[PDB]
Amino acid sequence: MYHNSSQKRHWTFSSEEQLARLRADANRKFRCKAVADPVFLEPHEEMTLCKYYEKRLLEFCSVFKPAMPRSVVGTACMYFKRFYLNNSVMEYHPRIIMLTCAFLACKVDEFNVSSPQFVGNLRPLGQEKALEQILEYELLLIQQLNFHLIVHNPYRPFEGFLIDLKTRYPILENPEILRKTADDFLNRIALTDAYLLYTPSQIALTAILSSASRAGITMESYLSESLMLKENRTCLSQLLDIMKSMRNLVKKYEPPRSEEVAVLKQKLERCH
Amino acid sequence: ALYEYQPLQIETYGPHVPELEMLGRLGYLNHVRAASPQDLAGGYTSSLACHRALQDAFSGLFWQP
Amino acid sequence: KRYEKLDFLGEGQFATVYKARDKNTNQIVAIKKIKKDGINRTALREIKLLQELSHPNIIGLLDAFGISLVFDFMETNLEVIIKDNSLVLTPSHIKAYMLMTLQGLEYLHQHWILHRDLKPNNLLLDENGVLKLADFGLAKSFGSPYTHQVVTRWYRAPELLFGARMYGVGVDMWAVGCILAELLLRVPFLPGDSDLDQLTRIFETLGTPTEEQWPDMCSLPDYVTFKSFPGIPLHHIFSAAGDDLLDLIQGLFLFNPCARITATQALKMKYFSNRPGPTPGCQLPRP
Ligand SMILES: Nc1ncnc2c1ncn2[C@@H]1O[C@H](COP(=O)(O)OP(=O)(O)OP(O)(O)=S)[C@@H](O)[C@H]1O
Ligand SMILES: [Mg+2]
Repeated sequence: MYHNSSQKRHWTFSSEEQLARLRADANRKFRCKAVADPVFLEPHEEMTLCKYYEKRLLEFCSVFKPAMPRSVVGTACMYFKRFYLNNSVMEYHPRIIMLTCAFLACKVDEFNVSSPQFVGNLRPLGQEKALEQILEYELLLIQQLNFHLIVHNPYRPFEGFLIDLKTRYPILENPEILRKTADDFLNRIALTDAYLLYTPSQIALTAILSSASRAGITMESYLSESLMLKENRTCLSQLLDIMKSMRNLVKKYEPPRSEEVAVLKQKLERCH
Repeated sequence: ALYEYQPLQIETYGPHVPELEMLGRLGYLNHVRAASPQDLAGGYTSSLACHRALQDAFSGLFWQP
Repeated sequence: KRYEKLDFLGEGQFATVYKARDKNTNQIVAIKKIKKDGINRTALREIKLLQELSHPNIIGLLDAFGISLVFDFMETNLEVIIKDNSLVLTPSHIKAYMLMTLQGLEYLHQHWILHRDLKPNNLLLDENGVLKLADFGLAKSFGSPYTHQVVTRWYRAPELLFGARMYGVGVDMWAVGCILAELLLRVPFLPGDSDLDQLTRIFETLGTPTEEQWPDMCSLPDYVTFKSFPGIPLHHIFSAAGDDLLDLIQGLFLFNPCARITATQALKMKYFSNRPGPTPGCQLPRP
């Protein structure tokens, strides 16, 4: 369960400054190791490349056959983010790392698929070389996660909140209409670093109430009355602050641009 | 030296979740898919899935790093 | 590394186990050397499940690296005690073993995980007498809307033998009952040579259930009609067992998986609260 999992104890961080400091430390450590010059990359360029390759991992999981369950994709993305918290894209190429993350996520989430199908999903000699690289980097990826493999996703909390709304929120006539926009906002949240700062239940509730707001339906009574937060207004204020911070985090997200990404790919290929 | 049962105390940092046997009375099961007789034969009920979904929905909702 | 190899403990189909000592805390532990697929899926399952669990009656994964899995060192297992003849198993000892097993299983089921490999040699004992579940290489998380060939055949529940795909905690609970039987008779309860033979011995010992005892029995894909037996009443099976113990055994052996008692309900029975209480772990018998 999340409330005593390793994700809550070790991979949920106080603020974005912690993540920026960790990434800067990783880049500085790689630079110090390499020194003992414009070839190196700045931390923000590393962030842009990481966003681009997380997008590539998303499309790879979307194309994958047999169809990948959503939990596998979420676990793989979480693995990518966790790995590149403490590691530089210059030491390890994200192109191999994302495939290794998908491989390890399929193994962990009990999506039993043999290696030949996995490589066949890749667009034969290149497939064999990619498989060999995944074999080489699997144990490294496991070590960089500190042997913390269970990833708690917000999809099941989303379903549980939908059930609770269907049961004890009659004034909202049909919670099913709060599904498309809620899922889209959940994806947008997944694009940001909210997975390393907030609990899956908080993310799910934020998506649900964002979808409600887009539809014009206010559900402050659901938190106050149905969720029994009238007993503690401080907890309600904390939850509202967390949700507002999540919405602002989604608002300020900057998608990578094609030209900047192409220049960064050239630079990174030079580093390799 | 007699034994006395005491329930497990695990802080979940979230709203209270109704008991498994109470789910049918409260009306949750009307919004979860019914268990097939094949599933019921092996001991799987829709109440288990509903309880798991509610527990994950309410887990850690009131916790901050 | 951090551990000095002290002794060779045993072998396995998936790994080899060594008794070692770490010098940072100078403590005795057990290292499990894992022997185009990649990292072994059983070892990955054990790693992913034992890191999320922490309970006194569940084996602790102290450390792992590259792959060797470091666990706490356990002197013996319940099978060694059972198969021993010098040791006598008083009812207090059986109560203590059952209590520790059920506490560990209650914690495990609370986190929506089925052990699925419960048997006496998978219940490890330490020097202080603490019993811990181990061998989490077949464990899995349940409750989400599964192969039927799980659990050792002597400890497999009838629904699994009838090829049930979806199940719950009952597949563990039935095994506990068998373990309890093994603690009373000092011999396996249902030693069948095959799935059909195991079902036959089950229905000989307990009787052939009807739709009253199992409403949807015939819906299981691997269900075939068996001969009718009356089944030996439980009190002749276990001559030296009080009525509360008979009640617990009957609860653990109900044919209906839903009606079969859970770990929590089993712990709440009068058997565990009646006199005499469980023997303290510090004085449990040692082989
Ligand atoms: N934490 C431990 N401390 C001490 N001994 C252990 C520990 N874990 C396992 N062992 C022992 O070391 C050996 C482990 O072998 P296992 O692989 O776990 O059992 P196995 O039945 O031989 O394997 P199978 O047939 O593939 S299920 C046995 O002698 C166990 O009692
Ligand atoms: Mg074993």
